[PDB]
Amino acid sequence: MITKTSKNAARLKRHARVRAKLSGTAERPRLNVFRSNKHIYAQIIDDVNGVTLASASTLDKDLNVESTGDTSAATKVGELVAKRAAEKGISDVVFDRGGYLYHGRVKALADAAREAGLKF
Amino acid sequence: MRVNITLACTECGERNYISKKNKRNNPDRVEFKKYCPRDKKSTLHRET
Amino acid sequence: SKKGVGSTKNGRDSEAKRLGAKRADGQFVTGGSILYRQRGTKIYPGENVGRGGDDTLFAKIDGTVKFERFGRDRKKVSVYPV
Amino acid sequence: NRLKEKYNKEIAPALMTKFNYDSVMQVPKIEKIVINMGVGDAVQNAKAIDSAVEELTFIAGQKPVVTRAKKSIAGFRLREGMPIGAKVTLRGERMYDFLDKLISVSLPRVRDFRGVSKKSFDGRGNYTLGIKEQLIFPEIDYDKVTKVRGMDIVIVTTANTDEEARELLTQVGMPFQK
Amino acid sequence: MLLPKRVKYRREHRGKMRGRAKGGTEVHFGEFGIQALEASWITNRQIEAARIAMTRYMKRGGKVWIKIFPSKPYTAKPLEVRMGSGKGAPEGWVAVVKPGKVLFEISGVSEEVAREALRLASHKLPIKTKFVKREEIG
RNA sequence: UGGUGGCGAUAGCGAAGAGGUCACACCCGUUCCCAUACCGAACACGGAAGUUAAGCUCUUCAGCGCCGAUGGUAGUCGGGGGUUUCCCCCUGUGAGAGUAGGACGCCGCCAA
RNA sequence: CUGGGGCGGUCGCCUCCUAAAAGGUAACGGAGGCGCCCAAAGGUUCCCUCAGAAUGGUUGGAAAUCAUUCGCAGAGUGUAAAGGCACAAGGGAGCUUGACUGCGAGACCUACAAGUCGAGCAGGGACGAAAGUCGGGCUUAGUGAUCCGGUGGUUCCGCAUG
RNA sequence: GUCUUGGAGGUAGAGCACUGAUUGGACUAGGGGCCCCUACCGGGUUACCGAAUUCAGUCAAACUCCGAAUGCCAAUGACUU
Repeated sequence: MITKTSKNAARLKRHARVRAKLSGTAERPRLNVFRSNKHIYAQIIDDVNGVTLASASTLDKDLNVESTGDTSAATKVGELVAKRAAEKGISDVVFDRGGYLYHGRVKALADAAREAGLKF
Repeated sequence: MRVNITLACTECGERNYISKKNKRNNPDRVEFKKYCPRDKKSTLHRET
Repeated sequence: SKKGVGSTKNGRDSEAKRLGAKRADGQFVTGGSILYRQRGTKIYPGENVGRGGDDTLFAKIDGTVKFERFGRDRKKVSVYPV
Repeated sequence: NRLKEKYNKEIAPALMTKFNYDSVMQVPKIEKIVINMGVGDAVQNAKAIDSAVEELTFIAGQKPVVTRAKKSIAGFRLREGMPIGAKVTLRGERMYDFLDKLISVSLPRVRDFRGVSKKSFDGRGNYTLGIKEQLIFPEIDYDKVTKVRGMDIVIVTTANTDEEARELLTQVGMPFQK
Repeated sequence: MLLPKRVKYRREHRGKMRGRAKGGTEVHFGEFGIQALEASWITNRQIEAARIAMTRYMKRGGKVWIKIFPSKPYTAKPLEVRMGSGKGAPEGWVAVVKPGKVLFEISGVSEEVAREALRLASHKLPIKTKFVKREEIG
């Protein structure tokens, strides 16, 4: 009877009001987080091209944790994907907050990217 | 009650502004902080 | 003859403040020149156009001026360079 | 957890066997209860809205929220602000001690209590319940205020139709007027 | 005798009547009607001069329809005063009549009653007319 | 199959089935990090018992909303005529509604 | 000013219509308003979405509040019309004072006087993790030359020199 | 200037997508009538008005979901001036 908003449903109404603030690229592709219930991802995307430049996720058979879906050991992907684009060298990227709060352990993904090098 | 009163400096004693404020709604000696060019920084500016 | 009956109650008018397309579709346009005066956002800005305090449209980096459409009935000013 | 262990052991499969659903989790429950004062001091001239705080926190220790008037009224008092009545929209496990204080404890402290509200459902599943007395709830002190108010308590179900919800509440065991 | 209840404005432009009407060039509710032939303003009193002088001749008759309705205030400055100085007093009401618009509809009536009950209202209306009946396709 | 994009509701409302190991989900708890004008509904956190029910995907429908003509007309530039509150031709444009019809999506990138 | 003048009424500013699909475009033509208000009704971070309707309830009433669906907007958007706005410029929190000094490439408008928009630079900030935004209120009204005196500051002049 | 092409703007027309105004029919929340009773709860009669809602159908300078004809702003290809 009580109709609820899904945590994916209204989240992309909070995500697009970040998408009206940033340009995707500027030799600096945008970088979003996807916080599911089980395991949490990271892609490096840029408008105009829509090219996912380099990516990985917590779902990765290489470099498992193996606690898999908990605190900042699951932000090794925040450490990995910044090290993954480090061989592309690109860049001091733009960071999407998705539709989540930049709070930790969503912040801790992008925390792991900065001492992995990338300036944001 | 709306009266336009300058907001003078405290580092140098220098008026430098005009602000709109209300005699009833803001009865205190009101204070903001702004930029005095003769003091070159952020500066305590009370009403005068 | 005549009786003196008035009056009209409605004589007043504002100063006519101007709007409309100040440039065309295909103009070279210097930096910071006003493309299109608006009361509100009757047309939105796109590439290399800002928005004024009067919500006006003015081009930052020079080049051509294209009036476009969002979809379905909503226009969009973008500036493309040479 | 005495009501909470009641339906988590028997009641939810009892409706499944009464009439079917797929997915045994598809069963209506207790969702949320919104207690109300609605008072507004009658009419703002007490001035103690906040008298309704002390009267309400001992139904359950949930901190309440005074409901602010979202409209200006031409026939009474007042324009917006100056809130009208308190509210606890309680949930969870404190939910399942509020109702154990209702059925076998405080609902017989309604004086002429036999059974009630044949038609007070909202048509599609909510259960409304007006309350006219306040010696009812147990941790209310008779040494205290001795002033008379009224209440609503709005029990919310999960079922699409109150068909399924009314038969749920009878498996809960709610005394209705028959 | 009809008037609009509460109009958005009390003094209005006079318009320019030309061409065929936007719609209602075809009697469709009842059986027989009059279709006008010229462009004119028809005042309030003339539809009052119609709904009376048809029910003279329609002693036991059907319902009389009127598809016209007045909404335009024809406007007079008070007489024997100079030009200008404000737009005048709203003198009453006046309807919009393009040519070609079927004015009335009359039902429950045969041919021969409708050729005189509808004729005599056309002597009161200031426009040359023609009788118009229905048609199926359809 | 999921995630992110780009394209005008031809992308949508609505009706109906089907899917869940993996993924997205609900779900479970609140000691933590952090939230409620109060409250683990939400927001945050860590976990895996239960689930296709809802979300979401696919599939059928054209009830609605949408797209959308051709022809023909209203209107009209430009001449020319009149019985001149208006009307008539000629040349060229051509609506709006309706309608024949389309459509309840394509095109990517990454990840399994 | 004027459909001779007088009496009446108006003199300036913002919005609409008349305005003829750029933009202006008149009359004693048709409507409203404006000589303010907000220390936050400003800036920013981050949330959320209306009005009305039905269904049932506490004194509860045609309506204050409270719950479930409807509800693309019929709500609000300080004040009044036009445009615009839900990804919000609409509501709610927190931190605040950018309601900023020196500017300003360039444009708009136009007799001039005026008026308007500004990308970008430096000085220092505010909010924000950053990205970044910020030179007042969604826009358009709410204001008036010069002369004359007063107040604060002046590594300016000073009537032979100080 | 003339042809091609790109546009901005909501007019004339139209139509009702809203702001209004409106014809007629179904639908009838409410009301009145008339009685019963109301000492009170209430009920029945309507060829009595009637809000919504709905089937059609009219009309707007301060109504537009739609939108012409020209007209203005320019481009780059010319062909004259």
